[PDB]
Amino acid sequence: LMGGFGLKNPPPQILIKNTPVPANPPAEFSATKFASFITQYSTGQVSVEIEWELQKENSKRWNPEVQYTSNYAKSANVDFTVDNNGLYTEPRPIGTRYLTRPL
Amino acid sequence: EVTTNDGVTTIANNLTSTVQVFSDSEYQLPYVLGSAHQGCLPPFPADVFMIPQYGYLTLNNGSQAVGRSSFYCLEYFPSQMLRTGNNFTFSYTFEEVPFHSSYA
Repeated sequence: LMGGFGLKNPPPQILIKNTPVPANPPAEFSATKFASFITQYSTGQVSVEIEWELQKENSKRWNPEVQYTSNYAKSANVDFTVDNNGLYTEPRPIGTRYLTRPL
Repeated sequence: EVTTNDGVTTIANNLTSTVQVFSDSEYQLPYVLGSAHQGCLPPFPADVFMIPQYGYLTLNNGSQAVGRSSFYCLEYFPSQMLRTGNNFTFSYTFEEVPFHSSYA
């Protein structure tokens, strides 16, 4: 209901976790698990590469279509770009229904 | 070709004039058929019938025209020029539509 592709078998969840590295244990053996670990975190890169399958239009419409254009004007800031101090701001929600197939 | 010369129609046979026929076999057009209109083949076979006129309706904001209102120029399709000796033929195969249940 939020839109999208209802998948029976969706892309699987990729779960990630830092392996717990403990701090120094005491010299006598203890039964209680651990109240002290080494504080750590990870970083790294991650690539996602989705191949899509397009449906090219087969229209015999005469007049021009309505297509998503940028606002051609002397603007203060370029839309869908960074700012004076680097904040990527998406200005408006873009749908996908711009072309016209007859019903 | 008809000449209404001085109030008297004198229908004259023309031989070099053509007739354009195309079957829109890719569905780029509005499909007016199935809207239950007149101008079919007549029921009884010994009837001369008159062919309908192809009009089509598009989107409107009342009687205005929104920028999605498509215009279809129909000479922008490959037709087939037919003289008095040629003929238009094509064939078509239906889908596997279910049987119409003709029982109660």
